[PDB]
Amino acid sequence: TDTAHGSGIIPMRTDLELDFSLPSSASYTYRRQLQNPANEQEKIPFHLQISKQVIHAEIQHLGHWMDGTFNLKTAFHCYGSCEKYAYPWQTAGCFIEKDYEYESGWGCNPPDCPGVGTGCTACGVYLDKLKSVGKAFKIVSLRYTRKACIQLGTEQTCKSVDSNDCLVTTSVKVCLIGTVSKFQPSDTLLFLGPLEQGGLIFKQWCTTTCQFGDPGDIMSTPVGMKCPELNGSFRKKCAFATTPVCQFDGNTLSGYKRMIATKDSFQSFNVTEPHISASSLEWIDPDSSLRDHINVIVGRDLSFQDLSETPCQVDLATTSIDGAWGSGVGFNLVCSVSLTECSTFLTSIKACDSAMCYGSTTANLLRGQNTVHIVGKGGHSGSKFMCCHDTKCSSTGLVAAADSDKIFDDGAPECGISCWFT
Amino acid sequence: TGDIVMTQSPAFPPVSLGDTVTITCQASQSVYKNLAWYQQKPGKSPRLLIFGMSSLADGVPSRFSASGSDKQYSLKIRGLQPEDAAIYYCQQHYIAPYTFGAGTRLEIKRTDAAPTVSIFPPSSEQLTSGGASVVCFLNNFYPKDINVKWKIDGSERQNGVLNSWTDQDSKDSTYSMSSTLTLTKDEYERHNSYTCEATHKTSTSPIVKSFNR
Amino acid sequence: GQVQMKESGGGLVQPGKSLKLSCAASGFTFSDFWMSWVRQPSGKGLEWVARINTNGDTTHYTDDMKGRFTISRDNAKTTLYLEMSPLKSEDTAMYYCTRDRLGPFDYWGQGTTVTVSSATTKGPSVYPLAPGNSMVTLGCLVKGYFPEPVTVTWNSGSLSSGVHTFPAVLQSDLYTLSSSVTVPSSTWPSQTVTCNVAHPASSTKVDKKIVP
Ligand SMILES: *[C@@H]1O[C@H](CO)[C@@H](O)[C@H](O)[C@H]1NC(C)=O
Repeated sequence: TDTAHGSGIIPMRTDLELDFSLPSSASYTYRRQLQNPANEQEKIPFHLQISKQVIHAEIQHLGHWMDGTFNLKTAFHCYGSCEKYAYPWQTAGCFIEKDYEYESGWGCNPPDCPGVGTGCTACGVYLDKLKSVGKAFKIVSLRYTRKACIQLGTEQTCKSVDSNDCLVTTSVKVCLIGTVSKFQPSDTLLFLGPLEQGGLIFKQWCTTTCQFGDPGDIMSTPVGMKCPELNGSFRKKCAFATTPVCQFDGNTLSGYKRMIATKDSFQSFNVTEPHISASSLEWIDPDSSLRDHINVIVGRDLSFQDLSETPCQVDLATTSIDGAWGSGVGFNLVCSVSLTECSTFLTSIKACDSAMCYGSTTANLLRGQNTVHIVGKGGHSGSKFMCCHDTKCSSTGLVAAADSDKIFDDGAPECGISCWFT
Repeated sequence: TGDIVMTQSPAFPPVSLGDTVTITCQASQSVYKNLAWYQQKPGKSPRLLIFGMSSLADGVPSRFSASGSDKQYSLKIRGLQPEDAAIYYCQQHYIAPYTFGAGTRLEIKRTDAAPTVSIFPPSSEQLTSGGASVVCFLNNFYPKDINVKWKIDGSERQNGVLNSWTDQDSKDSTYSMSSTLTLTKDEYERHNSYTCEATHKTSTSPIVKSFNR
Repeated sequence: GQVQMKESGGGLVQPGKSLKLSCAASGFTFSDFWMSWVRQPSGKGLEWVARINTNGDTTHYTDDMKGRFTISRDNAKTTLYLEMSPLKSEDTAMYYCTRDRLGPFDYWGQGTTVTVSSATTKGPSVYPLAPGNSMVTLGCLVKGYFPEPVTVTWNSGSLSSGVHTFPAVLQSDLYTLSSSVTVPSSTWPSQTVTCNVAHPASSTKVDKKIVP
């Protein structure tokens, strides 16, 4: 018992060229039936399956981003020089010292030390509580790959198409030419927590002249610590008959603190299925912010005679149902697809009713029995859902009671207004 | 071939030490950010300078920087030093094939120095081979434009002479030249005096260094 | 820690024979980077040759050497190989093994010279140069060797200051170069200045003491 739920029939009078713009986290399923222009009853299946985008980025390990606390201390001496004694800030992890050597007058002098031009006033800015807050990587190069499978008549061919490669067969050619990317080289990816949580994108990550407060000021490189300088100047505040204290009118908040303050002003990104090594970082972008340009061309010299002997026979039967026919609940259909006269055959099964088809599922069937699950949403009260191939469907169906990041394009003519609100 | 061409302009005029220089690299197609700069010192292996058109490679001094607009990029050096006087290349890696550039060589402009000339007679070990070779060294001078001339008993000799020149030094930015007059023992035993003259712009009077047999 | 790569396996081959080049890398994870070979002729621009991936199932070559060159790697010993078919006279250059980062090359080795000619190896001749004051200079002449290169040092190489190795000149299948050193007059002939010359092809190792 078959029903008119076939695929788009395309006569091969001329070559079949196609251009695609695949989103980042999207898998395409384009299938038609190429018709011999010399015989209306000679048709061969053509299936095109393209996977998601795999982003391969050769990166440079920048290290760990450290967060510290600002501290300032002052050290006064009556006689000697500033380069004679030691100070507790000189032994810290990051420290910057500005000393007023031989600048002991009398207005800044304490009640002790009745001398002029003989003392020393050293000021030390150091950072404590250094703790790692995230990991930083720098993009060196980018590479985008997609896995494509074709099914023409009885032939099946798969390949991982790169930017400098194409899946070329005797009749079909699939090329990957362009890629619009959110990421580009010389960018800095910062992961605050683990990888799966995503991260942020920084462009002006300081490398040579880092200051306290800039993104990347304090870094825990594998060679050692890399401390920045300060954004400000020193000054000596003093009163009469008091020890001269040291002031610093500059930036006090660290780079991580300012980043948390204005985190909304930076670019965010997510990752899925991450794989990081000592040289690369592979992941799939789920935000669908990248587009790949794919060119497919099928010549009209298909030789319909060679692709017609012993085609792939497919039988199916609906065996189980679970869910509801309401628009929003969804139902799950189980099909027992039996493939014969072919070792492997790439096609797709649809869950159809008397009128429409509310779901599809692409699967590479093996010679024998195959269990296929199909998800669907919609239907009416008396909708008897069945499993369906191109034209042939199951003998019986089942009835129910009371997105997925896949794209399906089979060229089937959808039902008009007669199937709306019935 | 339908490959991208990276036009790198050679023959850059000399620049003084400590100033700021800028080298350009033009492209036949927009590669947008996939540009790397390299440095090849004379005799040594190449060295990655800058990747990603704006990112310094590890071990590169902070006085290097790069930028550029569409298909027009530049490499800026501030505070020149005698070390980084070499040839620079630019490579694009946007679309295959990843092609290189032509190469631009720098030249540090120093004060004019007088050449340290010296002459060496053939050794006793070389006389056993049957031939003779007189060596004349001219080290540590500037600029590179210099001329050499051989004299045999006062007569001019301009054949059978093999000379070579060295690149600019990475320590004092000076040049050097070695000339060799090759003859046989039969001819070497006929004459007595051999002279090596040199003409440089440091002095209009040519410097003379000779020896007798 | 530090990254170090050394090439080997080059020299002189006949025009129409095979040759395999090796390159040992250390100091980084060899089984995580893409490797590549890049050669450069005498005084010309760089030219990318081949590229291999991590495991070895994907190898990229140039449209010129159609099946002539074969790049391979051994992760167990961290070594890179480049087997070459019968070569031609246009392959005479210096080959570098680089760490390909899918685009730019971030680390280069020393490089080995490959010569494709129908000539025969010739042994060099080392001749000292005796003076004939304030700052005396001495010479060391290496005449009649083939092919390139040679190594010239002074006192086991601990005389890098004031040394001048000059580029060789080709004279009808025979190279020759000279080296110049400058030492104070109080050191020579008060101390023994020794010129060390090495030629890999002819297996030549000569150490000459410069005496008046
Ligand atoms: C990452 O996923 C979260 C999940 O809620 C989403 O809100 C966010 O917009 C995603 N990031 C981007 C850049 O789209």
